[PDB]
Amino acid sequence: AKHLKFIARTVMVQEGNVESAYRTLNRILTMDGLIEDIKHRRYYEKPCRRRQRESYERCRRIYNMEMARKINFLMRKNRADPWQGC
Amino acid sequence: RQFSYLIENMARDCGEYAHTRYFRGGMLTNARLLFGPTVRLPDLIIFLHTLNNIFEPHVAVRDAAKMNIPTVGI
Amino acid sequence: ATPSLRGRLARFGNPRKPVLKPNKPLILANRVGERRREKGEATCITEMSVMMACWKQNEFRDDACRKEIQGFLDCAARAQEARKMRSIQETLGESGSLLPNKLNKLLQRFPNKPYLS
Amino acid sequence: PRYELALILKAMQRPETAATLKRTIEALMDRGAIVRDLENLGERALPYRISAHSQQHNRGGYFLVDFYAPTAAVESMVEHLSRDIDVIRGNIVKHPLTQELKECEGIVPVPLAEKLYSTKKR
Amino acid sequence: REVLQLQEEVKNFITRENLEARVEAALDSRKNYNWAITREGLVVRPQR
Amino acid sequence: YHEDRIRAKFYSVYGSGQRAFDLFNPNFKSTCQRFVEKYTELQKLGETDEEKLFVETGKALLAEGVILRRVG
Amino acid sequence: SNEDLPISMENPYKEPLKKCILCGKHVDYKNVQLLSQFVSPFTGCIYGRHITGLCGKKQKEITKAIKRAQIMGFMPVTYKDPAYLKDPKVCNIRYRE
Amino acid sequence: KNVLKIRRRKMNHHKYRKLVKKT
Amino acid sequence: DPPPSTLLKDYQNVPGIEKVDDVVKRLLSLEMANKKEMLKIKQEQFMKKIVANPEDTRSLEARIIALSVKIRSYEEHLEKHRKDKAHKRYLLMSIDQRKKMLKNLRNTNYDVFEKICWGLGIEYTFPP
Amino acid sequence: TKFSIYPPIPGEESSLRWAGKKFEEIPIAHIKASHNNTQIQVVSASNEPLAFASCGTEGFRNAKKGTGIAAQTAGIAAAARAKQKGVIHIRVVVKGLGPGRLSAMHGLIMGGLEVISITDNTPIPHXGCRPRKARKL
RNA sequence: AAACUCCAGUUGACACAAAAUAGACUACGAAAGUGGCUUUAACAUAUCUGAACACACAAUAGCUAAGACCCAAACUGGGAUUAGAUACCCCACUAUGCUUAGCCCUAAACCUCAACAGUUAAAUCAACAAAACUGCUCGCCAGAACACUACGAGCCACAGCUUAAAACUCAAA
Ligand code: FES
Ligand SMILES: [K+]
Ligand SMILES: [K+]
Ligand SMILES: [Mg+2]
Ligand SMILES: [Mg+2]
Ligand SMILES: [Mg+2]
Ligand SMILES: [Mg+2]
Ligand SMILES: [Mg+2]
Ligand SMILES: [Mg+2]
Ligand SMILES: [Mg+2]
Ligand SMILES: [Mg+2]
Ligand SMILES: [Mg+2]
Ligand SMILES: [Mg+2]
Ligand SMILES: [Mg+2]
Ligand SMILES: [Mg+2]
Ligand SMILES: [Mg+2]
Ligand SMILES: [Mg+2]
Ligand SMILES: [Mg+2]
Ligand SMILES: [Mg+2]
Ligand SMILES: [Mg+2]
Ligand SMILES: [Mg+2]
Ligand SMILES: [Mg+2]
Ligand SMILES: [Mg+2]
Repeated sequence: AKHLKFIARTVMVQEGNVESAYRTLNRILTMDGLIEDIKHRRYYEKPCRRRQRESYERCRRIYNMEMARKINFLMRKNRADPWQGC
Repeated sequence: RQFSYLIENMARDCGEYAHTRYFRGGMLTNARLLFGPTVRLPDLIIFLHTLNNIFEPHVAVRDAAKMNIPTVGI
Repeated sequence: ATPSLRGRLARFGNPRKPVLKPNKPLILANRVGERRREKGEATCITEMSVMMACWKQNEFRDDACRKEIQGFLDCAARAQEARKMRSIQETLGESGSLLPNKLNKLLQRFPNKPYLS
Repeated sequence: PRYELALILKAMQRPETAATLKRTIEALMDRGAIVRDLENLGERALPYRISAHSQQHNRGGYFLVDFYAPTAAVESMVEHLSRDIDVIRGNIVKHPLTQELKECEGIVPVPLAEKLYSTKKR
Repeated sequence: REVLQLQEEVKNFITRENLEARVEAALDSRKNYNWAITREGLVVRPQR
Repeated sequence: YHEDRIRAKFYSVYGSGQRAFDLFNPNFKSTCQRFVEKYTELQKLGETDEEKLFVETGKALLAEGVILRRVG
Repeated sequence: SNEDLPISMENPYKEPLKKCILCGKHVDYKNVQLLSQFVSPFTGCIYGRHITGLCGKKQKEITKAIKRAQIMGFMPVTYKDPAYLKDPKVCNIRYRE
Repeated sequence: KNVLKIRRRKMNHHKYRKLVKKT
Repeated sequence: DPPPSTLLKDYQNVPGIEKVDDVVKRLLSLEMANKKEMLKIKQEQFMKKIVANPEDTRSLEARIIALSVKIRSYEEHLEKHRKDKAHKRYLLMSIDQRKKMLKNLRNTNYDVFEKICWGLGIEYTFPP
Repeated sequence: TKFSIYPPIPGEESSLRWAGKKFEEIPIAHIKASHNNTQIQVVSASNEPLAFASCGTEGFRNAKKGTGIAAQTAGIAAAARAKQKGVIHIRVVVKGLGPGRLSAMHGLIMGGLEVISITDNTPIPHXGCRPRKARKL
């Protein structure tokens, strides 16, 4: 309200490509967490429920990041079998 | 499996036996059924690798002990 | 960097209250989730209204709206092939690093060992 | 203790700005403060619009006053700045140079936690 | 050593005698606390 | 080993030699090992300073024709 | 006994601990140029330490400095001050494809 | 665990509170 | 309380502190310091007045004096903060821990126990 | 010069122009994308209303207002009334995550207006009023 | 559908309400709790255990008195749904949530895992969960149900809280 306008969350359109500008803006708002924040602010999330959600989301990140680390570690072994027939 | 061919040849050359393939359940503890009532089991099992291809002990290590067969193993 | 798990779970020896309350043990499975689908959304509606917009102005006379109709007709044909091509792309596995069944055979060869042998 | 007064003043001409600083530094001295230095950070556009004393402000003069004062002077000074119509926003903080930064050896890596679950077969 | 360093600084403190002179001297000068850091950990002072 | 201290400094000062390790030859000697052997010889001659015993060693090898390109 | 036996000592090849880009440097709330390097250009959101690469000690100092500077009248809250958009990019985040 | 013991106590307390209100 | 002009415990024994400018004396006095610095001066006064060795801080006497200074600070805090339940607990716990110190000092050194009670103004009471 | 997605800052000297008008002078299309209805108002850079169109003003009612095609129709209507007043280039400021968030922008383009920038102004309280309780379904 | 059209959108002015991001951090406090900014005061114990006979605390809801009031919201009213709908869904609004001063003293107040010291040695180990134990101390427990009940006593509590049985019944829980 008291800040300057047309600086925050503003993406310029290039060559009239409004589809790509909107995707960039939506990608910006998502990466900064605003979309999930706005979605979670439509109905009050009580603190017990918010604490449960944060735990679930934090445990999911740990599992997903560790599973991703193992996939990248083993991907070199996806090469053809060197000892085919034995 | 890098050495399956090498080991299979060494066994034939020395006049002995090699099992470098997937080890089926009961080759030793159920040998009479799989081969016949008069099948003679090995008197000595030599492990050049004691682990299977999932980094666990080869099942034949336990099954050799069950049948009271001495094992040599690297 | 994976978030820390030191002092996060309720355990003997951990004085603080637990940071995390996982309903499942934090142990990597030997499989990954299936290649899920994106729930379909209606297509070509932008072309649909150009056809229907001209219909209203020209009293639903096709002759006047031939160009707007050919647009919607072509858009629907492309979406019917694009959907079918999407299925072929799914089998190819180009989008993903590996197919879930090809990525699970690889995990079958290096299974997580949460126990002692 | 040693404090740092972050002072945003109404954008004014040099004569009225000098009178405000003198009137503000004298208020500090009247409360027992020992003023150490006065630094001008320059006039600039505010990061957002600030309403103060029935006026809207978009520019201000940023000044710092380094001083020592008894602990009882802070509360009394904050009240003084609230009534000065030429002050947009004034904050008194403990001087950052008093807090000495401890030495840092670097980033100690955190190993993946072990023995979180029994080794029984599941 | 801290009392010696502090005893010299007190010479440059503001007093009711030099207050008007120190105010005008401040209005003529500019102090800049801005500087940036790089991916290599190097400070990039402002262009002034 | 005691020489590991000399090896850590040599790799820091001069880096890994552009000459390639040949781990198949059981008697291979790298530039670092050649440096360590000279460093050990000069220590046995009575020199005990560390920073001085390290600079004199580099000179000896340069005299022998060895290439020692300082990393920095 | 024997000269060739291993000897007990500390790892001579151990690498020095890594340091954050702000290790050993003072973080002041008045240095808005520095603080602006750790907020989102579009939303003003403070970047997490996984984006800034800072240690816990400096991630806290930067956070506390930003919050102080914002409400004291030194730093905008809803966007990065455009004056600082051309400063060195020290954070690991890309918003354009 | 199931909540069958909690449920027994739940009904007892409900009926008691209701009895007190009635009398 | 010690006068505000009192120097800090750290700067009282530096050579030449009596010949420095008055401004420098104000900056090294209690007036320009937090209350915790005034409590360090109060602890020092009690030590010289009561304990035989004012430099031994691990004796049961010094602990009773150190804790007695904390107890008085809690009372002054609570005089202005009467709904601060956290510090009310610290006060009540500290009073109980001094009584446990006084009990053990009374059992071990009665002559010193009497000097501690007179010096600090403590009226020892036997529990009910 | 390379393209900058960051808008030109007022008071600085930019070279970008649209029909000889600076960024600060381009009219603004305010799109309110609610969960049920989309509202579009085109105002001048001096905050003078030029055109307004909502899904309800285009004859949609109840759940039909909360559709993408309903917002697209509102965009075309606002674009038509705005073009008559001399509007070609507009700055779009969309607040809300409703279904007509993107569709309303398409209608503005199909109606003859050129979008030079997109701004999100969805209200996000930083701690604010307590929202209504969660619905059981 | 009802409701509102002194309604909606733009802009400016704009709080005794609540505190995005940081936080992938895991810190503080005895616990309850504590994540906007500044300052002030400030975080017991130089052995450990230890009060249900005491003292001081204790989320939320609630009571009493005086204020504030954006938003939310038991109850209630209307709309819809339904065989019914004293619900779930929609709208409006109050107690209440907030401040001040007193009360009330309860939570799945549970991380259902006591404080202090120590061990990984084995005879590891019902099962599951969050591996198995040693020393020492306090607290507590002894089939289910009756029973977070009755009676007694205490209490600013009066449809309350704490302490807390028995008879009858079952062969299980
Ligand atoms: S790593 Fe040293 S302060 Fe960050
Ligand atoms: K906040
Ligand atoms: K629990
Ligand atoms: Mg223990
Ligand atoms: Mg569970
Ligand atoms: Mg269950
Ligand atoms: Mg019952
Ligand atoms: Mg359901
Ligand atoms: Mg109606
Ligand atoms: Mg105790
Ligand atoms: Mg107790
Ligand atoms: Mg309570
Ligand atoms: Mg209340
Ligand atoms: Mg309301
Ligand atoms: Mg009703
Ligand atoms: Mg109300
Ligand atoms: Mg409040
Ligand atoms: Mg709790
Ligand atoms: Mg319990
Ligand atoms: Mg206990
Ligand atoms: Mg109860
Ligand atoms: Mg009762
Ligand atoms: Mg009774």
